[PDB]
Order: sequence, then structure tokens, then C-alpha cells
Amino acid sequence: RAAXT
Amino acid sequence: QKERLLDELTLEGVARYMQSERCRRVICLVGAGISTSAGIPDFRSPTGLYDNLEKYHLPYPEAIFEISYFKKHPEPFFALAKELYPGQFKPTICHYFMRLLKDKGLLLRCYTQNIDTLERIAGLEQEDLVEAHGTFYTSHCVSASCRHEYPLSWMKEKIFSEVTPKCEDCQSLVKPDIVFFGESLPARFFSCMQSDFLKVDLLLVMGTSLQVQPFASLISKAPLSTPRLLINKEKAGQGGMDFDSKKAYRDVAWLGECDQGCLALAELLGWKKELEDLVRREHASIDAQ
Ligand SMILES: NC(=O)c1ccc[n+]([C@@H]2C[C@H](COP(=O)(O)OP(=O)(O)OC[C@H]3O[C@@H](n4cnc5c(N)ncnc54)[C@H](O)[C@@H]3O)[C@@H](O)[C@H]2O)c1
Ligand SMILES: [Zn+2]
Repeated sequence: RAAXT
Repeated sequence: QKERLLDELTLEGVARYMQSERCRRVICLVGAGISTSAGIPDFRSPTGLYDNLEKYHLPYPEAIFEISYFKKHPEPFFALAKELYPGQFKPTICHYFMRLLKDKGLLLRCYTQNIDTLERIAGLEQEDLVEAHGTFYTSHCVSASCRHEYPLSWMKEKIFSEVTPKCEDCQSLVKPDIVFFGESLPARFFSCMQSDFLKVDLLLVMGTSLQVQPFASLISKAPLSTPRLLINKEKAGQGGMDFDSKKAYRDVAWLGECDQGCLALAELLGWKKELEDLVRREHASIDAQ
């Protein structure tokens, strides 16, 4: 699950 | 509660709902899948970027789009940018379907994960858009004290000359205004999310695998009675999407090409001619330069 905070 | 607004969980049902007085505000969530037919590859497709990054010898694929690695080693990203940059940006039938939604007064907002600016080019205004992951259109020096802006032409000249873009003033790395993995989404994303979804009557999700967060979780932000239509080559988002369980009541999956899905939906609404005219006219205008 890739994440751009 | 979970009111049932669709008569049947089909594209036809969705069209019938859209034709009803209840459907006033549509929110589109779109990803790389709506631009692949324009010539821009996605991440996951078996053609996808993640299947062709071997030559860059990354510790892992996603690293090429991670901010730390980019700041340490920007070269792979810009090489990939040199290879992937289309000869021309033309919006797809899908983009213009969203434009048509705007012209019909149905479009509340388009939330996009894409950075190709094709939504703007298709004629969606800045007010109509939430560019959740930024854009390639403008660029900025990474120095906090300088933050010099650079236009797309400057960046393209740098990229095609195979020179790593450096600020002509403070000499810092120049980065496209893309939200890299590990970076924060713009404030507009969250504010618009806080305002729009309490009044959305229909969620149209197109060309995304719904893997990247927090964008994907947007689907859970809609009211429980709000119908959600996925137009995508495969099922995604499974408050997540529920297409096939016995408890399915509002989610519809139309599997195929985004352009074809938008054509079918437009046809069901009696908009096909309008859509085709819009696409041809706008394409002609673009070609005329
Ligand atoms: N055009 C762009 O700006 C671009 C290009 C490449 C990657 N990205 C990033 C990839 C990232 C994740 O978004 P996401 O959309 O989930 O990429 P993704 O690769 O994770 O998923 C794309 C989804 O769309 C589907 N798809 C691809 N082509 C079509 C088509 N013609 N018709 C229907 N479905 C199709 C595909 O099966 C997949 O499920 C975003 O943050 C983007 O910024 C953007
Ligand atoms: Zn600078």
C-alpha cells in the first residue's frame, strides 16, 4: 500500500 | 443509512439514476488508466512502468517515485521522463466525457491522481479540479529559501538535453510540482474533500487501481447511499467497493477500456453524438495549434 503522506 | 438509489446495479441503472432529479452532483476520481490510450503508460499493467524499470537498477521500483531517493538520485526519474514524454498532450474520450459533465452542469469536482495536465487541456477549470498528486506543468527549485519557479518549456529543454535540471540562481535541484511518495498532498485536497463529499450524488471512478493512499480512501468519504461506478479494466477498491457480495447495493463495475465505458454511458444518456463532436472539435483545435 503505497503512500503519499 | 444505506438508502438504495439504483434500480439495478448496472450501467443502465446508473444512466437511469443520472437522468433522475436526484442526481445533481457528480464527483470523478481518475487515475493513470484514463491516459493510457493517450500514450502514457501506467504503473501496474502487465506495458506498465513497474514492469520496465530494470535498466535503472533501483533498490525497488517505487523508489524512482520516492522523494528521498529522488533527492539523492534524480537521474533515473529524469531519464524516465525523457523516455515517457509524449510528442503531444491530447486528452482522451474519457477526459472529454468529464468536460461534457461540466457542460451539463453535473460535474461537482474531478479528483485526479494524474500529473499529465490532460484534465486542464480538456477544458476543466482550476475550480473544477483537485490535482491530488500535483502536476508536471510547473516546477520548483527544492531550496526552501529560493523556491524558484520554472515553466514546462525550461524543464523539457533540461530533460531532453539530458542535463539534470538545476536552479540557475541557487543551483539547487529543480523538481516538477509532482507529489512524490513520502510527500504531503496539497491542502486543497483535504479542504475540498471536507466540503464536496457531503453533497455528492454520484461517484465515478475511472482508470485507477485504488492502491495509492490517501487518494483511494476518498471512496469511503461518500455518503453510504451515494452510488459508485467503476470504469476500469479490472475490479478495484475491494467502506470499500462491494460489487458482488449479497450485500451489494450501490456499487457497479463496468470492466473494459475507459474510453469505451464513457462512450457506452454517453450513449445510454443520449450524449454520444455530443461527446464525439466535442472530442473531434477539441482535437482539431489542438492540432491547429
Ligand atoms: N498519466 C499520468 O499522469 C500517470 C502516468 C503513470 C503513472 N501515474 C501515477 C500512478 C499513480 C497511481 O494511480 P493509478 O491510476 O491507480 O495507477 P495504477 O497503475 O496503479 O492503476 C491503473 C489502473 O487503470 C487500469 N487501466 C489502465 N489502462 C486502462 C484503460 N485504457 N481502460 C481502463 N482501465 C485501464 C489498470 O488496469 C489499473 O487497474 C498515480 O498517483 C499517478 O500519479 C500517473
Ligand atoms: Zn533556487
